Amino acid sequence: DPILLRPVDDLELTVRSANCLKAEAIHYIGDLVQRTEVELLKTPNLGKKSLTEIKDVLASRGLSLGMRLENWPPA
DNA sequence: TAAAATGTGATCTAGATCACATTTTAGGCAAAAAAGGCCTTGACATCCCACCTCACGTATGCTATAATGTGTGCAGTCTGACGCGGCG
Repeated sequence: DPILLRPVDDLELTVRSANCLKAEAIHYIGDLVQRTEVELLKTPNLGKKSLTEIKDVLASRGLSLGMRLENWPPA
């Protein structure tokens, strides 16, 4: 999709969550959605609420978590 | 009357029982500490400011044989009515 290929700062993320993302080598939103929730919760600084509001904003702009890709990355 | 429903009963078969010890694990209550929010510090980078700053540019002065009344390239004349100043 045209929205697979965006950096996450178009979502206007937060500093703690941003540190969580850059800390975990998660580059593309296609790389985001291929990651699973429990693969996030165990990670540093990602407990209750990061998952809450990131779930909110992805509920806003029409996508969800944990989805599955194929032919990734086209780069 | 064709075609589906109805008795033989002994031999079995996957789950329930049933009192009590031990985990766990919440969930939710107290919180340690870390990472934003708050500020600071040092260090850099880029300046704004202006403060100068010399070359090039510019405002001004004389030049002693002598020379002395324009014109100068145009217009082509439209015309009928109305004011006004001479014009007798």
